[PDB]
Amino acid sequence: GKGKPRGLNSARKLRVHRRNNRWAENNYKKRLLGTAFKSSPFGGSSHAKGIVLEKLGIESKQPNSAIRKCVRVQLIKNGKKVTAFVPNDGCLNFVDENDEVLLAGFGRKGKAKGDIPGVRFKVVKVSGVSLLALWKEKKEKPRS
Amino acid sequence: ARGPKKHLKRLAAPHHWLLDKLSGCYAPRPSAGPHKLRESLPLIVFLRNRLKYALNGREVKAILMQRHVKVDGKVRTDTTYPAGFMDVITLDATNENFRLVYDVKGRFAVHRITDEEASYKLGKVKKVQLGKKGVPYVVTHDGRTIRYPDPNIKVNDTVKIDLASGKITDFIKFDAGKLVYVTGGRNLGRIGTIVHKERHDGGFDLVHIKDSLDNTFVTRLNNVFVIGEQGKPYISLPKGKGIKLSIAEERDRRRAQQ
Amino acid sequence: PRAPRTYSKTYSTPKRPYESSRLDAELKLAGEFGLKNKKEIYRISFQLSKIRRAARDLLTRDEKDPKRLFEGNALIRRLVRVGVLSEDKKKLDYVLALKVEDFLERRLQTQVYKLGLAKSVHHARVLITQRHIAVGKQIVNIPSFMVRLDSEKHIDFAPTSPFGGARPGRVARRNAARKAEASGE
Amino acid sequence: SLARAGKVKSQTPKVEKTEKPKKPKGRAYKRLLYTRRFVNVTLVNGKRRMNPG
Amino acid sequence: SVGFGLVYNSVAEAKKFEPTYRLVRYGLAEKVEKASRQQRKQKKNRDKKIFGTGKRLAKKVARRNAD
RNA sequence: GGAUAGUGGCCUACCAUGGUUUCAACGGGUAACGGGGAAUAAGGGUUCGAUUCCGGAGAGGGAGCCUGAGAAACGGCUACCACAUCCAAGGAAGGCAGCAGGCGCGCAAAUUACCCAAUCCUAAUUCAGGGAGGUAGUGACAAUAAAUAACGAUACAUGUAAUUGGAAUGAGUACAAUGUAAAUACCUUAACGAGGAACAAUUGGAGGGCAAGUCUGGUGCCAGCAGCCGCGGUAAUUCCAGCUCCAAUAGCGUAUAUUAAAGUUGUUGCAGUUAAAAAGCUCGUAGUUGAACUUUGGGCCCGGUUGCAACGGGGCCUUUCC
Ligand SMILES: [K+]
Ligand SMILES: [K+]
Ligand SMILES: [Mg+2]
Ligand SMILES: [Mg+2]
Ligand SMILES: [Mg+2]
Ligand SMILES: [Mg+2]
Ligand SMILES: [Mg+2]
Ligand SMILES: [Mg+2]
Ligand SMILES: [Mg+2]
Ligand SMILES: [Mg+2]
Ligand SMILES: [Mg+2]
Ligand SMILES: [Mg+2]
Ligand SMILES: [Mg+2]
Ligand SMILES: [Mg+2]
Ligand SMILES: [Mg+2]
Ligand SMILES: [Mg+2]
Ligand SMILES: [Mg+2]
Ligand SMILES: [Mg+2]
Ligand SMILES: [Mg+2]
Ligand SMILES: [Mg+2]
Ligand SMILES: [Mg+2]
Ligand SMILES: [Mg+2]
Repeated sequence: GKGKPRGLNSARKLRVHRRNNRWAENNYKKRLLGTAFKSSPFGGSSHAKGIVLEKLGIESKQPNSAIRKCVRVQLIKNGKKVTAFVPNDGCLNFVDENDEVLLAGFGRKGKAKGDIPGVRFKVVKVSGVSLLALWKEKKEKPRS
Repeated sequence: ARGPKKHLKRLAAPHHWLLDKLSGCYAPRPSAGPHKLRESLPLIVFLRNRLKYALNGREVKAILMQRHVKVDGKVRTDTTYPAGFMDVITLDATNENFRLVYDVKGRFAVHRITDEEASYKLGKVKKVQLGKKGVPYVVTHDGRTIRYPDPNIKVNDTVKIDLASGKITDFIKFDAGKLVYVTGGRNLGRIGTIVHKERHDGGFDLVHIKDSLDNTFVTRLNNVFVIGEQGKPYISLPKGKGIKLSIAEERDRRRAQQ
Repeated sequence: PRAPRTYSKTYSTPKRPYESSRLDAELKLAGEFGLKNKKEIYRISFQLSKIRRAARDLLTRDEKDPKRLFEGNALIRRLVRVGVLSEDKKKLDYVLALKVEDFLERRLQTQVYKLGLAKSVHHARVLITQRHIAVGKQIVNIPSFMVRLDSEKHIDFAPTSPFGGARPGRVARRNAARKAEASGE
Repeated sequence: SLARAGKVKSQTPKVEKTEKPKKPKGRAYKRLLYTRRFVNVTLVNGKRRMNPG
Repeated sequence: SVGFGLVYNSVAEAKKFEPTYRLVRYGLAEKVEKASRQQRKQKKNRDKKIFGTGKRLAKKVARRNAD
């Protein structure tokens, strides 16, 4: 045989074995345990708002250089602190301490992107206006 | 939930009514009455959707409240009155009568009839029982109770009802070889002759029916309505006589008009 | 609430976004038939795929099956009525072998060109859009119209739309009004 | 090490755009592409090129 | 243009059977000017509070808040 | 026996010691209301289903109850709990998970608009009522169709450019009419309403995956880009820009989840010597699985479907019966 039961009345063992072995898949285990709700600072949500507490210069991983200008952000939803990249040439001058920022994921579902170590989030908005619209001269950051 | 429902949402109405989907949120809920909710045709539907006399429910009520419409010989000014199978709907204005019979597709077809046979209607004997004071009576499919029935009348028979006095004039017996209408199931609207009756004590009785074209189908005893003998129906049959043409021959019939 | 309203997509995007041969073929079709974007080609391909799937599901049944016969002859009937399919090849295995240009030819924008009503396919598209073409007694401004092979003989200019009608136009009226003075009086 | 966050974009010479005729958006642009690619406006450069040099 | 038409056998039946909005359109018996729906509902809700007729309570109102 | 509308440990009295469970009871979790269905799908599947229909349940949490045919009702009452409102301090009054609307929460969701004209419902009822429902407002949720140009003449090599002309028209605007319950809008139209038609299409990209630059300036492992591999260290096809080109296009990008890809959950259909994985070994209950053998084969018929042949079916004997 092939190491699994073939009998016409072995459906119970077949389905229980599949149930037991589905726990070795990352996504099935995460979904069935609800890790994203307990863990995962974004409590299973695509975006989250937070308050910038400090600007950070994070040294890029090898073989690169050029520290990446992230921000430490405390989420309003749960109080958790995360590090969020501020993507563009500049655009850290648009982000200030105690500013409210919308954060999104980095496109990798965790597992920090690129040469930035330990940064799984990126800044999309600051003070309610788009970071891209601020990098472009379309909009201006509200006074605070 | 806490009591009887009074509304009927659209898409929950019987499909036979051929009601427009995007007309409103509701369909006319058949009031309590002789036949059933699912097996009936509300007078509003018969007057606005099948005959197009009234344009809306308001005009349906205007028709009914001036005593034009008459169901089984009685005025029946109720807009959602549950007229059902083999009921006679006579309009004195536009003087004409209809018999509510099923077309081949299972919808309540508009079946124009003359007064000489609109005088009566047929009723399937739902039960035969002894009433109070030892008086026998017959309960028919339309909820009619008729006292002192012929002692040879049994359940699943048919009785011709005078519809002026509401008495038994004639009665047909459920037996092999008698003409039957099918009043439910997949074969609803089909007309044929009884071939055999399978008993199934405790279960549901089955009956085998052979239409004129020799098509043989089996259906439950609940939805077979005796309407006479072979070639001699006690009622005027609709345009199709319950033949159940397949879709291919239906397309051929349609394209024979070119 | 009221019954839900059914709606469907009429197109399907390609699986590979940047296939060079597919892109070139799509631009060729767009140029040949005066199409606005790749979505029209996507829509035609979606309809063609639906037709082919139906034909395959019919062919997988034994011949002289009632459903196969009914739905097959219905499919050939519709396709020959629109003009896509050939009268000779009504066997549904030549439905399996249809192509996108067969549907692109039966467009009203294509037919307005093929009948000489316009000087280019894009001119034809413009003429349809600007309410200049009627099919019967009906102005049609939809370039994707799928002429039913009975309207081919009847495609002509509108009674309105002063190219086949009788009106003087609008910019012509303004030009004449200014030329009344431009002539000196 | 912050405070260098604009070492390039800020000190990039601010060349303005160039006013040119608008492009024929839509079916007309599909026309432009068809004429620019399939009616042999010479860009062959061996087999097929799409940019000059 | 395509529309729908009715020809009543007499103007009496036309008045009896036609909807009032169509009659007002045509020029027959005109629109009855009732208050706006909100005001009418508020009025009936106000009237729901007073139990009998309002005059007998208006007497008490005047007596009390007149000293 | 009581109680119930009625069956029933539903409850009571006496009695018996039963009832469920590895074929998973019982317990725990569910960011679980169930289903019709939805997304994706060669086949098999995976995931979703608060939500237009059906069923259930609830009306801040519980409990109790009146009326009534029907409620353990909450736009009914009573109590406690938690909130919370007026007050002249004596008292009194509450329940938006109906429709709007507000606060809060958040990534995340609209008008305190009009009307019973349609759909239907209720009532003593053709007439009244109905935030049920419909109408419009907001609305790039999603879906359908498809403007942003078309055609001539000059000059050169079908194309070319700020060389020009006659046409075409809707985007709007608006008499009217229609549409409407009254409107709005669509449909239809008086007149007006194109010339860089400025009435000017964007969003992402141009090393590979992956369609599109060995072009120019800038910066110089900085700034930044880059899903991944990578690009940047003074000649950057990758950053910041200009030009040009590409892709989709009234849409396009980003994040998250999910599906296919995934034969990376494998029943179909995986792998286990060395890549992760054969239990140190044997016994053994449940489970799964388990050698062969009992009417076969002649014949005579009738008879349906395809075009005498084939294929199906029914019946008689043959030690048999249906
Ligand atoms: K480094
Ligand atoms: K590097
Ligand atoms: Mg129930
Ligand atoms: Mg008992
Ligand atoms: Mg569920
Ligand atoms: Mg829940
Ligand atoms: Mg649900
Ligand atoms: Mg929930
Ligand atoms: Mg429900
Ligand atoms: Mg309740
Ligand atoms: Mg609440
Ligand atoms: Mg309660
Ligand atoms: Mg309430
Ligand atoms: Mg309630
Ligand atoms: Mg524009
Ligand atoms: Mg560049
Ligand atoms: Mg390439
Ligand atoms: Mg493997
Ligand atoms: Mg190993
Ligand atoms: Mg071993
Ligand atoms: Mg064992
Ligand atoms: Mg065996």
